[PDB]
Amino acid sequence: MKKLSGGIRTALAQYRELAAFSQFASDLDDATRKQLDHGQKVTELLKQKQYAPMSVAQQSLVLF
Amino acid sequence: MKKLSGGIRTALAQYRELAAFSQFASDLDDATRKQLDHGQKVTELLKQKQYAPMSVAQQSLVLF
Amino acid sequence: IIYDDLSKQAVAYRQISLLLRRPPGREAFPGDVFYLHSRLLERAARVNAEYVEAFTKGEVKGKT
Amino acid sequence: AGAKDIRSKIASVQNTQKITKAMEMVAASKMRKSQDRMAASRPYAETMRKVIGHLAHGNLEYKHPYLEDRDVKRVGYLVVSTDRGLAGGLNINLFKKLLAEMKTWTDKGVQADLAMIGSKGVSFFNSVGGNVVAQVTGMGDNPSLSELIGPVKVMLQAYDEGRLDKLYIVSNKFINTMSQVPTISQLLPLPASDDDDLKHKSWDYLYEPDPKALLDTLLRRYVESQVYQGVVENLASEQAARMVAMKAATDNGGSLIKELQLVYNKARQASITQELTEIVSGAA
Amino acid sequence: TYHLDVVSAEQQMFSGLVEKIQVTGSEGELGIYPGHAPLLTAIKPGMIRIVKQHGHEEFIYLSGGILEVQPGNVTVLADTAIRGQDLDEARAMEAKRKAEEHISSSHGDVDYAQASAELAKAIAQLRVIELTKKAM
Amino acid sequence: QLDPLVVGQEHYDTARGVQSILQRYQELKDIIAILGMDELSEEDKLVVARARKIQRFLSQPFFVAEVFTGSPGKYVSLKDTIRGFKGIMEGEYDHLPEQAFYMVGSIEEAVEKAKKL
Amino acid sequence: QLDPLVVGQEHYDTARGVQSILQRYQELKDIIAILGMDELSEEDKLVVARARKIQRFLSQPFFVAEVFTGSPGKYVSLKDTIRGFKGIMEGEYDHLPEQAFYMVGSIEEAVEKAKKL
Repeated sequence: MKKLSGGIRTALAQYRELAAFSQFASDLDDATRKQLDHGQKVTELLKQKQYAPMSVAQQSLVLF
Repeated sequence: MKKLSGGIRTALAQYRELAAFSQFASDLDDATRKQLDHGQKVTELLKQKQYAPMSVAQQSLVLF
Repeated sequence: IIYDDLSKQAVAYRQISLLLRRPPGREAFPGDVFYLHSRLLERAARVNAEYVEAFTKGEVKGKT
Repeated sequence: AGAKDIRSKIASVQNTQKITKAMEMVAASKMRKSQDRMAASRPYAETMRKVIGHLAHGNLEYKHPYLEDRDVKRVGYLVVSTDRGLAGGLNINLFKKLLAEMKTWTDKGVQADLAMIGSKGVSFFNSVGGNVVAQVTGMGDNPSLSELIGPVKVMLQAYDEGRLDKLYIVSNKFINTMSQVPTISQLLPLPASDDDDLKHKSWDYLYEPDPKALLDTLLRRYVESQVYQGVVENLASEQAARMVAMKAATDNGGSLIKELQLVYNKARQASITQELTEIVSGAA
Repeated sequence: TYHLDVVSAEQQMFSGLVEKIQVTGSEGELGIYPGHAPLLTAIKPGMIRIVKQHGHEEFIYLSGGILEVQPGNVTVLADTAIRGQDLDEARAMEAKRKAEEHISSSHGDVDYAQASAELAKAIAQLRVIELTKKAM
Repeated sequence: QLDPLVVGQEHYDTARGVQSILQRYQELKDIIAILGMDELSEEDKLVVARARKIQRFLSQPFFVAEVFTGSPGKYVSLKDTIRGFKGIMEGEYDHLPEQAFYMVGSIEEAVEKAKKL
Repeated sequence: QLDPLVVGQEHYDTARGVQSILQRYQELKDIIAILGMDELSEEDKLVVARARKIQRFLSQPFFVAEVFTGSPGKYVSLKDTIRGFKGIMEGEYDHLPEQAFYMVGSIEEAVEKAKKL
């Protein structure tokens, strides 16, 4: 987990302000479009049902 | 008066909802400019001098 | 160990303190509300093998 | 006042700072694009002017109306204005300059006439009461030459019909990212080329069908192209002005948080003190 | 080969060297080989045939324009839309009409509109200057 | 209790759909103010129309409010509520005017009111 | 004592107009602070300039304050001040720099001070 989760936190911290910029800016640079859609994929990935805990294997695989 | 005041309530309601734009009035579409300019006028209509009471007929006439 | 709400332990302590006439402090919480949570959460600790051995009188040696 | 109202106001001012900080970036990117679209526009006019020069006042010349300084009995202006506020002083400086020159002209008893690009100027000159004869609005950030044909068609028709004697375009000039200047400049009759095409001596064109019919269309297309270039430069200046306006607004919001927070701390301390003193000095 | 430029009032539409071209000039179909004498003519709307060096043909559709084949450089000053008199007079009447009816359309900037609306709503009833004692 | 396991996927989906239409309409309000409605997309105008119809349809005439307005009260089952809001969201009533939903009650009374308008 | 009956309609109306203008200027002070003055509508830029002229014209030199400013004091009759404020509001002095109004007794002295800047 230490190896596969290095960037996640700061990546999301930046993506959540870039998504706040995004509302007023259409016609976004493709460079930032990539980052926005990736942050969105990961944010959609981390949500979880209320009683479905994951073993370290499953979490590490999904984060891989 | 019960009949006539129903429209005053809604005129002032929509005016209070649009008031934020009164400072950017030039940008607005004319479809809302009419609502804002009707609100300002019904607001200017409710002003009244001291010791000058209106009988119910005069109030109803002016609100009509 | 999970304390379902330390926020309500503080309120219960504020009550049981004011009812004893003890002088209050900020937000009417007793003077030592910090000491209340401090001396509780400072028990959550990892404890080395020598302490475990000495407390249990040599009955356990390898464990922390 | 009270801690809660001041904290709500602080939250709203931070939100305002976010909005302006975003508008600045949007305006900067649009400024780059709108001056690329400006750089792209030069070659057409740059070559059309050479052709017109050679035909008009080279070794040979023709006597088209648009080239001779007839008597000025009334003047027309083509006015470029933004379609979006928050540009700073861009539009009002330009309109004040125009009003001063139109004052000068009307003093001599010569009338003035106006055609408006963009809606800001339309509203302004409706309020002041200037005579507006044709207008196009709502071009926004996608100016296209097929839309400018209308008003310049009107002004040209009124020029060669004898009802104008001089025609100007007033617009902003994008000089540096930090500075832009309003300019009134003449485009009928045609201003004087710095260069000489005496070196074109050696050759002349093969006109099909004849040069007189071609010079007319060349001059019309050149006027339209200059009006288009003016529109695009005014658009780039609009973006560069909105950018600095939003930068200053972000800095002013930032310098206002630092006052609202002092007021907030003062109210927080006063409320703590009053509550705790009421309790203690009430007991016993 | 010679250097051809096809430029609109807005954007450049082509460039490079060319072997020859075929244009439908105003007085009739026409073909410009290298070294052609200086010629100036209007051209009717339609396709312009290019054969780029190494024979690579391509067609560009030109709504019209003025062709100027100078001694070494032929440049086509194409335009963006069909031009005539029946049309430009329609546009001029429409502009006379819009100004006269006092009709004004909205811009298309759906971004500036949202930004401006959020900025106007956030700044309303803020009363900050009455609250911090800024003298002003 | 608003989660699928207790109310069922039908109720949960209808509720989240209503909230989505109203949230989007809130966004569209300021664009409609500034630029005007005729600039909206051809789908967005449909969102505006359906959001306003949903908004009108949430009002209801109460039996105990008859003394304020004289109009008779209505009792609306849950089945009728879900059926109505789902039908509105899926365009089955795009042909009725907005006011046909105001203080209406059940959805059938909306068509009976629109016939009168 | 500020009633139409007690002080006459002209005095009362001038006072209320001054209040209205200054309050309208207060309401703009925050938008001026954030967005700068160039965003104000042309109608609301006139209000601001007249508000500031009025702010300065309420200043006056006092005979007991010569010790501080050196300038001689002034005594302004009521008839002479309601006229100056009617003028400033109606616009008949709307071509004069603000500092023409700082520490002057009567409007005459302001139009006279403007000659010296």
